[PDB]
Amino acid sequence: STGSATTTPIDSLDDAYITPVQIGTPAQTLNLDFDTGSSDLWVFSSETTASEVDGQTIYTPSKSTTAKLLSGATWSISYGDGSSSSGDVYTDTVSVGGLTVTGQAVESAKKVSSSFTEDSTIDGLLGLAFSTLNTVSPTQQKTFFDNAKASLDSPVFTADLGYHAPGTYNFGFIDTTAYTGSITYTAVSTKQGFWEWTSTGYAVGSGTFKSTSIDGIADTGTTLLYLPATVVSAYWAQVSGAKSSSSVGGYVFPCSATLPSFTFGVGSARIVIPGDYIDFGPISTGSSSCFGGIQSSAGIGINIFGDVALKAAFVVFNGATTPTLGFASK
Repeated sequence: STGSATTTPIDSLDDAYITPVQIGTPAQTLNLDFDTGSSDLWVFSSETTASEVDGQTIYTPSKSTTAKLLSGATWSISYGDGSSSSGDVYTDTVSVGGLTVTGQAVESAKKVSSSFTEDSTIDGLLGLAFSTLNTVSPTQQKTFFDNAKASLDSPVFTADLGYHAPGTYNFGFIDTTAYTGSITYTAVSTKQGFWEWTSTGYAVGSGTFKSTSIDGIADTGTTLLYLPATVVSAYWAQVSGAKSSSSVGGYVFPCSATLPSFTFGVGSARIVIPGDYIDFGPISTGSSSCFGGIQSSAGIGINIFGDVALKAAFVVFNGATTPTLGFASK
């Protein structure tokens, strides 16, 4: 089997991407944030505290003929941005882009933190990291990808995020029309439960390439590119008037600037992030200070190749018995 679904930015800055997911019988369509940095499929639901719901579409298990309470199971998750959610669990039929899994754990939120309530466009998360990070207790549950894998034509999924435009998630096949040149594959460590890999270095604009190992995760659920402070200082030193602002919470630059590109290595290959991708616009409405898309990973404890980096590439998440990542230009 295969599946193919379009993913759409939630706003004009590509702060996140939503993908429609069918849950239950008859289908309830929810728009979920597909997150390669986490392993829980959780939704806004009929069980969510009413004061914590503000415009989201909810899953109502009582209306699904295929829903079953996973008796005694609970979940609770905390993300890198300080957000959180928790609740109980149902099993139900879940379909993404025509690919169906029966008996998927659907984690129904009883509580969500303020950032989820305030984002009316995200109805929940669909985790695509390794199932070893799933938070269901006392019986850990499998991701949608892990449950689908055996049925797929090839044990892979691909992320093809758009810059200020829709893109695609495919399951079970690699669309050879979606990228240019060849795919370069690179080794993955699953020791922390992430799609963790080692970039071979970077360049700033037209500058020389610096060969240096940068361990990090491929994370579709993180907006920005978070890299070591050395690398990030080298990038922003090329933008007149750019600075790190403790008040704002990262590097800002004058909105009059033209930003340089940023190149990262994948083995002997190179992915170029255009400068425009690194512009996250005014820090507040009307400000002439703009927020940068490349930020320091210092204090976060891991480098993160988030959407700013991934949307420059066609990315293959190869879940064969030895997992690998693939990157192509597009």
